[PDB]
Amino acid sequence: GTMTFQFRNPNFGGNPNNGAFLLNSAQAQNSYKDPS
Amino acid sequence: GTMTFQFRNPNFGGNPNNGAFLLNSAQAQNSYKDPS
Amino acid sequence: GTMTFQFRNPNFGGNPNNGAFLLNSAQAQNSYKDPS
Amino acid sequence: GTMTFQFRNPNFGGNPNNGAFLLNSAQAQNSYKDPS
Amino acid sequence: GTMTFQFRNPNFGGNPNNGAFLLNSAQAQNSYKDPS
Amino acid sequence: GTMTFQFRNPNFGGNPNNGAFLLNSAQAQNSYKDPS
Amino acid sequence: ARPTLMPRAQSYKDLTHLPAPTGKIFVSVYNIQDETGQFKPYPASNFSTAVPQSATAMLVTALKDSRWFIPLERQGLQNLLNERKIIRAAQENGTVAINNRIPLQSLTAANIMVEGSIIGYESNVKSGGVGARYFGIGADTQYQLDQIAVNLRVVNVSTGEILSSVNTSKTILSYEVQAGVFRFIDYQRLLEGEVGYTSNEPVMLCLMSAIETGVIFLINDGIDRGLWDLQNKAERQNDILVKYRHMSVPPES
Amino acid sequence: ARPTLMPRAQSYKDLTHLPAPTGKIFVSVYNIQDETGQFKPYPASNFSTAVPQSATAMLVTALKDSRWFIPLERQGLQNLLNERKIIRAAQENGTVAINNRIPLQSLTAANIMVEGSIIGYESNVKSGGVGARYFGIGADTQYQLDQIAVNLRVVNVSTGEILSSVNTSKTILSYEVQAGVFRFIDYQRLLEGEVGYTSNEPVMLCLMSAIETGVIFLINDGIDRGLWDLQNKAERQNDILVKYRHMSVPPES
Amino acid sequence: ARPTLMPRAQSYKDLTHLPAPTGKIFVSVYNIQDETGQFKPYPASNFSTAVPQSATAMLVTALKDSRWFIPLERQGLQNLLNERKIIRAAQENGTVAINNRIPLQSLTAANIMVEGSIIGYESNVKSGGVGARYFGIGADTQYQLDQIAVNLRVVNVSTGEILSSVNTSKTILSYEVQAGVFRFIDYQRLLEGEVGYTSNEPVMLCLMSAIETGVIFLINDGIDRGLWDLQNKAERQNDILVKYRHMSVPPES
Amino acid sequence: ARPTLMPRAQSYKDLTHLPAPTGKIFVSVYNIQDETGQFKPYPASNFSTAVPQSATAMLVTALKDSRWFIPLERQGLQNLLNERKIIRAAQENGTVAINNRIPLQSLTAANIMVEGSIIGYESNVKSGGVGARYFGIGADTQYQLDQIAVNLRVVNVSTGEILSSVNTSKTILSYEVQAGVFRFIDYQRLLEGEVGYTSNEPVMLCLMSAIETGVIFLINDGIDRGLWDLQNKAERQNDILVKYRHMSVPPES
Amino acid sequence: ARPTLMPRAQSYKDLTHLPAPTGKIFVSVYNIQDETGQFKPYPASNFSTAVPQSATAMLVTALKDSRWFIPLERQGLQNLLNERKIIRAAQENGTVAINNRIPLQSLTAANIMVEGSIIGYESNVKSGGVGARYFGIGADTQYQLDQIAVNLRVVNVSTGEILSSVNTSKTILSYEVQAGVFRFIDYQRLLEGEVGYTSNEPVMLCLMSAIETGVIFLINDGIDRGLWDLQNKAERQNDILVKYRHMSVPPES
Amino acid sequence: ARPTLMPRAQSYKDLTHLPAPTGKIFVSVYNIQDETGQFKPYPASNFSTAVPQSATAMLVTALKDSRWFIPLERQGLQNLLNERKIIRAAQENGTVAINNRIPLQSLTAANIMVEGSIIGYESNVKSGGVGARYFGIGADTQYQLDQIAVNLRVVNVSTGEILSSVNTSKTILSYEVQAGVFRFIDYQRLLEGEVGYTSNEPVMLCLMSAIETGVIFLINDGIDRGLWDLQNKAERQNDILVKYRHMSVPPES
Amino acid sequence: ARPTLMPRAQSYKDLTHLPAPTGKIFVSVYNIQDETGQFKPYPASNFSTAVPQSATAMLVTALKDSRWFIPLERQGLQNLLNERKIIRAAQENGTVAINNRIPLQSLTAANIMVEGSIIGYESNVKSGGVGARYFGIGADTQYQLDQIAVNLRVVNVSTGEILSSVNTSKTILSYEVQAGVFRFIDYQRLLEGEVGYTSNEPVMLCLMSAIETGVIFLINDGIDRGLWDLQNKAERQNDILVKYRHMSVPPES
Amino acid sequence: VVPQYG
Repeated sequence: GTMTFQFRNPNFGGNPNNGAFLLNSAQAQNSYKDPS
Repeated sequence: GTMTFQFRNPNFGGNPNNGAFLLNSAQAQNSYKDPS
Repeated sequence: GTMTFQFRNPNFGGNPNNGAFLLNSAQAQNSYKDPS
Repeated sequence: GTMTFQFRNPNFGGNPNNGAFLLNSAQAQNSYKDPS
Repeated sequence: GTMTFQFRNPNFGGNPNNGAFLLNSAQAQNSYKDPS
Repeated sequence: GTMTFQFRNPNFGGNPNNGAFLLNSAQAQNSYKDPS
Repeated sequence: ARPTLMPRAQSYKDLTHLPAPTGKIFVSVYNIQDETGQFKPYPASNFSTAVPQSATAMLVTALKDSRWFIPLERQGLQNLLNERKIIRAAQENGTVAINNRIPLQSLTAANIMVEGSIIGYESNVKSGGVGARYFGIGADTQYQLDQIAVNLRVVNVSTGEILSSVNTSKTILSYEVQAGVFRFIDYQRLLEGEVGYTSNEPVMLCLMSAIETGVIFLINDGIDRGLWDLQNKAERQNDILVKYRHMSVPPES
Repeated sequence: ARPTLMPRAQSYKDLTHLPAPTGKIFVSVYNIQDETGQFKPYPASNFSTAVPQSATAMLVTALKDSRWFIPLERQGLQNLLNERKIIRAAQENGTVAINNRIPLQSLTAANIMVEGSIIGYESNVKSGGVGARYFGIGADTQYQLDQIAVNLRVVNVSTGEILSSVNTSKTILSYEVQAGVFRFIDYQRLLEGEVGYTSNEPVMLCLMSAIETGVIFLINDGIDRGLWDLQNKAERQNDILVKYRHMSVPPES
Repeated sequence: ARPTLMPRAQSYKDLTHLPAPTGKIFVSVYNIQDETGQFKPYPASNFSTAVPQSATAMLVTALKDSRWFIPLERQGLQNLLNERKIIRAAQENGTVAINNRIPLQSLTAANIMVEGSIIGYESNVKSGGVGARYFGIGADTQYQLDQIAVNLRVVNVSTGEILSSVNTSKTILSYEVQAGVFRFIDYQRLLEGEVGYTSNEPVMLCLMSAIETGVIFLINDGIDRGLWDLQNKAERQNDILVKYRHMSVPPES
Repeated sequence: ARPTLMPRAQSYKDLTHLPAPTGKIFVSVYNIQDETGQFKPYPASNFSTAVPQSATAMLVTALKDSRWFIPLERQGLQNLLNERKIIRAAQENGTVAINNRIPLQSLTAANIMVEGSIIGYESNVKSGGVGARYFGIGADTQYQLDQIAVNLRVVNVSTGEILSSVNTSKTILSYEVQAGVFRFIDYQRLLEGEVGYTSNEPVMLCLMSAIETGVIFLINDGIDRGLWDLQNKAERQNDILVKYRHMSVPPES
Repeated sequence: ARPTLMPRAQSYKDLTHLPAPTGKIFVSVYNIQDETGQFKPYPASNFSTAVPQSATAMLVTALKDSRWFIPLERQGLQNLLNERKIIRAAQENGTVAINNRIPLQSLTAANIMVEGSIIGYESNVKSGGVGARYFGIGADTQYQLDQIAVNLRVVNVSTGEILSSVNTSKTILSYEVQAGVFRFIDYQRLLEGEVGYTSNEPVMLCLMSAIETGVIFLINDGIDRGLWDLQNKAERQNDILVKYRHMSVPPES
Repeated sequence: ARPTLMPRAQSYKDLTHLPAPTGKIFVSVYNIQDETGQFKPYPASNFSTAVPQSATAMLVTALKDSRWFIPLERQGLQNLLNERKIIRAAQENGTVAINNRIPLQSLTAANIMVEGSIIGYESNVKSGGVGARYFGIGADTQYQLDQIAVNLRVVNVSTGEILSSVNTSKTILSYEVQAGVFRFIDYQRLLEGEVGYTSNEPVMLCLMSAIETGVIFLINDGIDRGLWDLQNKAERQNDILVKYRHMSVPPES
Repeated sequence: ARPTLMPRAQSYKDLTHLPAPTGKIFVSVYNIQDETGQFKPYPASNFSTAVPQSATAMLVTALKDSRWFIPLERQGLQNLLNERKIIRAAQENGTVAINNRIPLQSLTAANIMVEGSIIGYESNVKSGGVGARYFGIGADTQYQLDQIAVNLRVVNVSTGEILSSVNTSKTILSYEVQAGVFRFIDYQRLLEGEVGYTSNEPVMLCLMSAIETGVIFLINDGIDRGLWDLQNKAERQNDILVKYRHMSVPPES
Repeated sequence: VVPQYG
């Protein structure tokens, strides 16, 4: 049919429901410890 | 089609669902400790 | 009827509701401990 | 009426709302302890 | 009017919203302790 | 107008949203301690 | 897949082997309306009818295979009269082609005309289902059955009386069988599977078999009331006829 | 992509190599209505029909490639009569152009006229699917099949009787194959992939192959009942004809 | 942007360089209806058709550029007859202006009239997509292809028979390419980016190229069956003609 | 704001400075229909068309400013004939006012009549967007482009043939630029800002510039095929004409 | 509030002080249709048009205040002819009242008739907004501007040609200013406030000022092309006329 | 509550005390259409108009109370002609009752006929609101104002010209005042209250006062242009007239 | 419950005891249209009107009980003329039954005819509510009032002028009273109760009382302007008349 | 055939 472009990120114009999945999948991936 | 401008922030006129993602992405980014 | 292809993942173009089930089913499956 | 086949699992093409019930009913059922 | 049969359980074909009430009402009812 | 009978309980055919209120109002009411 | 003939029920094999008459009866079928008034529910469109609007072309086929009737096309009568006007206006001039040089005869008209309707459609007459799950693994079934009813009546075209009228019914069965697995096999692994299958009887096909049944009730009743004769009185006791004569007492509820 | 001819099924290669008759039959196809009454469900529009409204122009093509019929345009008859009125009103005056100076002959009219309908459309007759997932990695399939049915009947234009009538069917198959990965590879990294593919058989194309099958059932039946002759009696045993003569017994359910 | 000519496919460059005939053929195109019956799904309006209603004005253009036909306007015939009535009523009086003092000749009328329809439109015949994400960074593609089909048939206006009829098809390709980044770069900072792009083939443009293909199938078939002659028999083996003569065998599925 | 003239594209400045003919051509424009069939999607109303229904009054303006044509009002012909009936019925009596005492001449009628349609409208042909955010601060862009196409053909009113026909296209560009800040500046304070801007090209204005382009393609083609003459043969090589003569080869895709 | 006159823009004060002609021109305005085709989006009703359907009664007012035209009512012509039939049927008898004893004269008919349409309406041509919040306290603005366009053309009723045609445009500005406070003042107290204000320009009022501009473009063009004369040649250089003569070059984009 | 007269604005008390003319003017009001095209938004029905369809019966009342006009019923003219046909057909026979024995006179017909429309309705021209809350206790206001506009023009029925035309406007004010308390008074007790009030001006009543204003602008303009005379020249300086003569300059924006 | 007479307001007890005239007035009531244009909002159906369509049969009842008028049925005039045609066609023959042997007299026709409309309906003119809750226990009220308005005008059937016209109004009051308890009585027990009550005034009943008020304003005005006489001049000072004569000054807002 | 005039 018709393909419309949409941002998958609620920071840009996007569906606000997958913001909670986006931040949880990034904080389950970071290995950076606190520099001290 | 037609591009309508909308604020992405529920502080202004915007979709109220991404407020919880907006504050969680900012509090996961601040490095400011308590001044004492 | 008509079969439309859709991604089952909200990282791609997909329904954002099953993101919370996708990350919970993966973190209940990983056996990788912290390397130290 | 008309019976349409649908997967009851959001891993496949299904309603994403019962993913949280599916994982909670399985983690309330497992008896497997950590091998060590 | 017309009575349609529907399963009240999201394990079968049913409304996925009452899965969380179904598991919470069963885990508030079990008396079985851990065998050891 | 027209009065239709509906069960107020999601155990029977009813709206699944008030299941969480039904169990919380019953567990805030029970006085039964553990027999030992 | 590849196309084939439309599949038939037991009624078409029952209708084809009817005993032979002395002669065939010319019959006109004008219109069989969808008098159910029922449309399809959600998630179908609001405009789609529950019963197909083609019950006229189903009866004319069923009368034709019966080896008792010679149907005459009256549904496309407005197109048939327009083709003969193209001939007849050219017949007066010398501008006829090599075909149609001979003068055409008039329209053959019938002695009877069977007409009728689809008298109501009722969805979800009975429903049910059995589901059961032990630890992680289980299965469930469902079923819904609908109901259709077709009226057919034979009109004498000379006087206008109604000679015989019958109502035949049919139950459209739909079911669904499903089984699923969601279980924790050995620590921090998740086995999971699901196998399902549904089946809807086509209401296009149950309407065809409800009309084919109603023709045998019309033909067998005519032998009883003396409307028309069989080719032999000894074949009154035909084993297809006595099947549809001991069904003339209706079921009770 | 680039355009090409409309793709054909096995029935068109089956229809083209029919044995030769002695002569062709003039035939008029006026209108084949969408008598299914079925519209498309959600998420399609409420107004879009499930079967295309172009079954008239599909039969006239299928009769033309059969090398048995010479169709005459009666669907655009109102436009064809308007073009001849522009000629004939100019023919009386001396204001004819260099073309059309010769007097036109009358309209060629037919000996038969085949008409019919699409007798019902049923969606989701059968459905199913098998899915299975081990730890992180799995796949699933689905299928849905719809059903269509087309009536065609040959009318003698002289008398008005119906010479032969057949019902052909076709199953529209739609399926979907998908596989996905969501797994934690080595600590705090997330590997993830998804590959899927669907396929819907076009109901525009299954309607064309259900009509092309129904013409061979009409042509082969005419050789049986003596409606028209082949060019040789020895080609009665043609291997295309005996394929569609041993299909004359319908399937059972 | 600035306007320009409508862009063309390979078929228009294929149609323009056809070999020359001996003379052109007058042709009337009355109406090409949208016989698909298909409307656009959600999120489009419920009333918007899937295929544009302008297939009549697309064929008349395609016949005109072919250097084989001289089309005559019959779509605006009701407006063309009204303009000539304004002349002819003034011609009887002496109140004619300086223009139109000379008596007008009658309407030029045609020897053939091509008509046809858009025989069905099917959306989402094939769909698919491949997505993959490693730690934070990944990409995905998708595609959907629709299908359109156009019937065209040439009618002899003298007799009324149909000389030739062809069905051409075209696949409307739509795809989408997207890539996104969501990753924690060095402690308590969040790098994030997203780049995407889609592309829909215009069904307005695929309908024009499916009609332009169908004219070359009509012209090349007329040279085969002797409907009309080329200017030279040596240009029977033209390299544009043999491209569309070895496509006359249809694809199989 | 205050009203002004309708803004024009480069095509109107291109159309106005066309070289002078020997004489002007009377032309009638009856109706240009919205043959796109496309309506606006959500969140607009279900009834609002995507293309405005005023393409008739846009061409008559574009023909008038071209200094080549004298258009005659045929869209309000039913109102123009009613005003002359009020004069002519009063002219027989002595009850004429001080105006209209002189007898009116008949309606001026044209030698050509250009007509056509809007051949399809396609939304979201191309779409895309680039977004990027570092810590708290970022920006994103988007764009969507639609497409419109207009047919125009010149009909000789004497015979009825179509002299020339062209198809012009135009791309309606819509974009959006946005930037936002959401960041924790020094402890327990929240700085936050957002600045955005969109822009939609008006399809009312792109339709006007697609028609103004199509008139120059009609006028320049008439000088090529000898339909009408310029005032000087030396101005065949005009720099506006050679711009629209080297665009006669269409773009490829 | 209390009612008053309809408020006017600068164009009505510009239109009223036009220089005097030698005589006024009788003019009929039959119908100005809403040829935009655009309806209002959500949350308005699906049936409400974006532009009001009263552009006919707006032009007749604007022509009347111009001190150049004497309009004649043709919109209520069917009611005006019915009132004169009540007089004229009573005039034959002696049953006339004390009024209307004198014989009425015929209808005054016009020399020109201006007609036209609203050529498209485009919503959200430009949009934007700036928002900013420090700790607890901030504000934001927005704006959206729509666009309207009106065609008007003057038709000579004697011949039928179109003397002059203009297109005027107008931008409908809508904005919104808001400010809000949500802050914790001294421990466990919550100060909170919000002040906002919006403003929509009425499209009823911008349509009236786009028509009033188009009349001055019609009147000033008639003095240029010699359609009608001013009362003095020295007032050709009027400061209202040279304002609308140096706007005759259109804006570019 | 108990019913009463319809409440009136200041304009009706302004209209009633107009100075006396020499004689009254017969006037016919046929139809005043709702030319706004605007319907009510959500949550009202999609079919309910924003302006009531009874502007015809509002003007005839307003002309009647003005002590200047004698209106004649032309809206129920089809019912009035049917009642006189019942009399007149009985008058020929001797079957008249005791009433209507005398012969009826013909219909009184008018010298002028005022007609017009409601020229557009615009909702939410201005909106705003101020809210503020300290600890637990606060309040807020809102307002929205709509706008309506009514055209009225007086037509001379003898010739057909339009003598005078005015546009009157009116702003429909709607507001809302609310205050609420939600506060913890002394430990583990919750005091809570809420008091609110809204008010919508009825658009039924603002339409009546916009028409009553437009009649005084019509009557006062007739004294200026000499259409009709007052009973005394000394009452030209009436204090009601000079109120509506110093409003003849329109407001600016 | 059991049925009874329709309940009446104070206006019907006010209307019944009017002083006696000298004679009654024949009156025809043809049609009173629902000129409000307002439909019911959500959750009612989109098609249900806000005001009932039976205002015609309400006035004829109200005129009948007034002891001043003798109404003649013109709403069922098409059925009344059909019954007399059945008599009159049988009267010519000798086939009359025992009833209707005598020749019928002609239709009684009226001297006046009152007609009018429902001039607008406005919902939610005023709204409000007061709620308050202390610890666990509280209550709240609400109210909404709508407004209706009815026009009635008396037409002289001889000439056609309008003798008198009045507008009556009525406010439809709807309210709601509710109280609820949700409180923890002694440890781990939950007392809870709720008692509520609403009341909507029927707009069917407020329309009847707004028409009954408008008849007394019509009757009392006729005694003032000398349209008809009372039976005694001493009963000019009747206490029902002076109640509706001191209401002739309208309320102000 | 169909006639060609050119």
